[PDB]
Amino acid sequence: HLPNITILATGGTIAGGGDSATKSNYTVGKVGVENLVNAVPQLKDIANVKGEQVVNIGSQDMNDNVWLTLAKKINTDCDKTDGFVITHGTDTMEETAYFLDLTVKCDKPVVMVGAMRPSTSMSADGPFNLYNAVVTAADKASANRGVLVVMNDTVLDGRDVTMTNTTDVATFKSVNYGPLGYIHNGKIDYQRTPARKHTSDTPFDVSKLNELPKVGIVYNYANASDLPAKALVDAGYDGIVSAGVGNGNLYKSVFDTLATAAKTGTAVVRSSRVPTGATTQDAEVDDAKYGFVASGTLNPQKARVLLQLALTQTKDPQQIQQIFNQY
Amino acid sequence: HLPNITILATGGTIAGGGDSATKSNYTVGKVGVENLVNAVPQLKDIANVKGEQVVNIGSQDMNDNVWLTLAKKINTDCDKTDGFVITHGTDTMEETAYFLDLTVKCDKPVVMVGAMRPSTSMSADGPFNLYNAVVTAADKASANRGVLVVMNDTVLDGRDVTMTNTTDVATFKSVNYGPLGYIHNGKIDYQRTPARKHTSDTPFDVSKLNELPKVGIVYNYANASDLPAKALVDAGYDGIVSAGVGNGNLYKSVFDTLATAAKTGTAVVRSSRVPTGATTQDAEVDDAKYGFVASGTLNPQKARVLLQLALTQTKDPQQIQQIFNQY
Amino acid sequence: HLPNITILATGGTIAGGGDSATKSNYTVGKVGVENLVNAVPQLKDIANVKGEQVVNIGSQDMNDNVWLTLAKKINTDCDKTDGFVITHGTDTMEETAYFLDLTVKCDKPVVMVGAMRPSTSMSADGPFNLYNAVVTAADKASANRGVLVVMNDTVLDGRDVTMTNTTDVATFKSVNYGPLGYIHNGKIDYQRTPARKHTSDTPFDVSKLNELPKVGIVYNYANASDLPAKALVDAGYDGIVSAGVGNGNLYKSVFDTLATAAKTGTAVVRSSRVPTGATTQDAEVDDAKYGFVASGTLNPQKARVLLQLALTQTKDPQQIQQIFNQY
Amino acid sequence: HLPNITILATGGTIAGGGDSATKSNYTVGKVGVENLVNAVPQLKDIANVKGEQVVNIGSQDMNDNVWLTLAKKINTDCDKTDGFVITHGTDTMEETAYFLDLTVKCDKPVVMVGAMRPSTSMSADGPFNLYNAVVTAADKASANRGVLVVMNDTVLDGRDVTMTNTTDVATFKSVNYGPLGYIHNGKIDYQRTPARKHTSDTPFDVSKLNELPKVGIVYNYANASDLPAKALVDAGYDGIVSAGVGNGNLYKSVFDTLATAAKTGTAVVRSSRVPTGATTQDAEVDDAKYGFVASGTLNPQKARVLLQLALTQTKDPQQIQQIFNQY
Ligand SMILES: N[C@@H](CC(=O)O)C(=O)O
Ligand SMILES: N[C@@H](CC(=O)O)C(=O)O
Repeated sequence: HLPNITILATGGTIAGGGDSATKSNYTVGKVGVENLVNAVPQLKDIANVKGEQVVNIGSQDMNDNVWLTLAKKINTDCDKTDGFVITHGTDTMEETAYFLDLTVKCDKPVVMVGAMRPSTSMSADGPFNLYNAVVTAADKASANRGVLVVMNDTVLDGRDVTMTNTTDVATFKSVNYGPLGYIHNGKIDYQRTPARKHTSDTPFDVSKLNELPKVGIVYNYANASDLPAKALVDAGYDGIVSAGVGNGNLYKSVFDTLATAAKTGTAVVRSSRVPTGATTQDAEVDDAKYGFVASGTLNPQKARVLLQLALTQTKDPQQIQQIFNQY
Repeated sequence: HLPNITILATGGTIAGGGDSATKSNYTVGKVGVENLVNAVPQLKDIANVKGEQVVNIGSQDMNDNVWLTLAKKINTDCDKTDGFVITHGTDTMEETAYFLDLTVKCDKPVVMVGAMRPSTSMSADGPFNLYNAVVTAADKASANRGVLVVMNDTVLDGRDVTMTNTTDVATFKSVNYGPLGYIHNGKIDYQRTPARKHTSDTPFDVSKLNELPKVGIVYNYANASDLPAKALVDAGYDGIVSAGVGNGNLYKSVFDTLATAAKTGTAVVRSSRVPTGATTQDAEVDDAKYGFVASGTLNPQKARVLLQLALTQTKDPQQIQQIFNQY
Repeated sequence: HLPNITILATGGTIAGGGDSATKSNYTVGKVGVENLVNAVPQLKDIANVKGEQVVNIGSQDMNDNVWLTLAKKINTDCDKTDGFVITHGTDTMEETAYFLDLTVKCDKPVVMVGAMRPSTSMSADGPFNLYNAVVTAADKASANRGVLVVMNDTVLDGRDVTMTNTTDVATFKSVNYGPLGYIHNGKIDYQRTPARKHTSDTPFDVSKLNELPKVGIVYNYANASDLPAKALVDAGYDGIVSAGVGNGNLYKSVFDTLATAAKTGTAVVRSSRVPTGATTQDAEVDDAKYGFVASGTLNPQKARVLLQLALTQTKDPQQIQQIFNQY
Repeated sequence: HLPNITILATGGTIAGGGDSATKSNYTVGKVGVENLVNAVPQLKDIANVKGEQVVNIGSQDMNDNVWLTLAKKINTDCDKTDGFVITHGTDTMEETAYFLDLTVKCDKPVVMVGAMRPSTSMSADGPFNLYNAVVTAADKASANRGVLVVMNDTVLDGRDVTMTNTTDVATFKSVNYGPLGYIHNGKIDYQRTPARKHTSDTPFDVSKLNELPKVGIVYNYANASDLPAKALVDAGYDGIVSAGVGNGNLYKSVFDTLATAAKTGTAVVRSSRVPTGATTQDAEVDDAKYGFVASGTLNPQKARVLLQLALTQTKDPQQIQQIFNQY
């Protein structure tokens, strides 16, 4: 009758609690996986669920080590289950989802979910999000779509999905290309699938890696200090992502530091602090002249994911641009 | 019998050009204020326009010296004109508009305007933008609303307005509280005004300042380096704004560096990389314990503006939090 | 000492139920106001609540009689309570809210609330919505803002608020002018108030009315039948609202019928089926010539509310247009 | 070595003019196809353009006869050109686009385009809109995606695309599933394609039809008259689409009239006035019990298109539901 679904838990508000149902204060990742699952008894109606705790952190402390652990656990356990759900904080779910989207080689459903309200709160969103994530992970139509995020009755691809609001339960949106499908009464009408290459159609293989190249992010604004970019350069960072103003534009002092870094081997990706649309070529910056790479619709944090992985294969800026055009 | 409107030009793509109407490439600041005005002769039908070129730069290079020049100029010439229009780049127009919103003591109309397509482009947006900006600055109903941005037939308050898309003509949106008015056929239906204190209702007086407090911005993401934050501390920054994940949260190592900076005198404001919603008190971070200030709906670059101005009066976190609750 | 808040219950999904927490099927009309109050014991911490069941219906069956009951009851009982919450279906909440916004003379807080998920749903939104609505009604800052809708942690004015999505908990938005305030941890930051005249600043007085003028709505689209329009004219309707295409345009057949209906004393308002933006004058329809009124930002169902009240005082198109310009 | 592109002109503002650059008044369908092409000399860099005038109307007067003309012309001429662009009014572009999406059996690019500003107006959108539409028609990657709409640098599928704002140049959005691609510097990065069946994958064949089944639309609101519904049933309409309240709900007297109509043969689809989201099954309305069909994400004007074409083939409500599940 029912699919075997593995829940890999990482913490987040979905496993987090406070002293009151009406007070906003909470602490993240106190609740273990077994307690989350038992708190939604209806999951037994749609899946045989096995829970495993990988870590128990707030996703604001998410890191490369947890990413390597998840990618390897999924790639190892692919043939032992029918699909995966990862419980995770909201704050960096959009980064973990895109990392997994590029490094998981299982094309069974892999679904991430979180909660914007603590499990102890009035009208807690976590129970029904988990229910719907398992509905998604259990649906054979979810296979081959890449890694997914299921939040607020919506299935979102891992590349485009991002947090649009600090607090709203409806915060996760695919702000450039839209969602893949909507969940109603336990059924999904998929109308889209991401054309960017994911999972088994990428060359990225972290099976034998215990660390990732070092990539930092710098912000642009009026009168922006070069000290952030200089500090990453002085530490020998492999790459730097610019959170540019407008269409990936650089403050004078930041342009100058990043131009000199790119000349000496630092991979430099222009992204934007602006929440939708592409950082394009052919605007005000001659990328080929400086050795810069344009991020396209990848926001800074998503550009960092792809750049880190691109640096596992190449330091050539032409080849990194080709990777930013395909993944 | 028409109003006297002064145009203060600072450059931007509105004044910019490329070598083809169809290709996207361009350079800012190729067109001076007199050519810009003369190219829109319909302005003569609604105002008597005088143009002064204040600077000629891309707004990616906007800085404190241009802010101080603009505030002092508008404050000095308030009694000589009926209204102001400031032509500016799009990329940091939301920063400049908020600075002027807090330091301009002239409650006559002050309206900022730019363009997403260069002046040479097919279907250039600059002309009708500039026209709508003068309509707005000529409308007696625009006075006392604080500094405004006029873009795509819409009147936006300087505090909430932000660039939502890298390339779209419709990019400027007041994403939290909505616009003030819509322009149709040179008439505005104003249904809103900003409740936060602006212009003559703020204590910020830059009339005798030649420099502003040093405030930098650090980005949060998975595995974030503390190095950028350490570099700003080590340089003696007066303040640091954090572009937090989710509801203004910080990666572990950034948290530890900013907690220590706040303890030892650095002003620290938690904002969010998330494009809409407040960074709130009473969530995961005990602000009162660390001496941190929560930015509310101010995005990192806007939080920087207010923190620079707060630091001209106080270094006390309870008093900076009061400022972030009123302006 | 906690404020006295009266809940006037009308039914809705918030008082709706189905057979299962996970199945989407539900019914309304079954569940009493004391059950909603019991789902939210935390109410006792913020107010002295008294519940009255006025009717128990799905708001898809909302009607003139319920509106008149509600306005008269709020106006009679104003000096007996400190604020009102109205529990109501989602589907026509934007119509009731605007009727009450025009007809209520009580300037104490009047807050409507519903739920997008039935009370029986996993992660039901009704409990926290109702809590936040009582917060809003208890907030002295909520007085003098007109009639409010509180949904998904957001305070929305009764004029601009509309249901944007069929199923999403985040459906309610003030799509043209934006919300008034956001609610976090039981506190509101109000940054806006509606400039259009409401409540005690309107001349609409239904205290002695037992019915309202008959006003119907016709839809425009390719090849539209004039029959719906001709049926309302033939039944001697007092007014017709057109849900126009684009900027309130009319299919040729519908134009002809409405042009005739206006000449024989039917009031005709052009609104739009487009969900945001004004139906303007000075576009493709000469309203003055035909005796039509342009709805501005009022959508068809909101235009019907103001037209019905306009017709309690005048049948003159110029006077109705002025009313559509002020309320 | 350029593609041959045929422009089929139907009228619209994009061919429309007013008495000034600066007043909003205009009349639609003045200029001819040859004047439109000559305004955009740049088209010669990207295509060999041939224009034909099919009609010269405001799209507010679009009708079944124009739709049958357009479908047959495209189907006959498919082998004579590399791609089609259709110039059209904005108001009903979303209807013609979906009709052609179901009935066109040419899988070469078919692209619709319009303009929200008059050709004579300052910063007219029409010229760069046509340029971009010809870019899209000439892109071999546009084939096999169904009939497209190109507006504001965006490629939108003919099923989801809708006019979201009355006046904004950015009005056209695919509000449920998002755009297919974005156009920058005359290039398109496609990242999506519609999964719903279109063009050569639909059984709809209009090649021999001179008429379409009669399908009318009724609007729901508080106190809705049943008289529009009764007028269509008395005229012996083949189908009726309900613009329902919320999730496709009906006012009681409309429900009763349409339940009776459905039992006696009339095909009834529940759609929604709400601008986004699906009208679902398994909510408050037992569709199978009344013989009703749920429209899904199809809005009322889009639901009419598909119900007209379904009625060319079947009047069985079960089979019509299957059609609403597949196209
Ligand atoms: N800070 C928490 C927030 C939550 O999950 O809503 C996290 O990302 O783990
Ligand atoms: N009424 C015009 C509107 C426009 O095209 O902007 C039309 O659809 O023909």
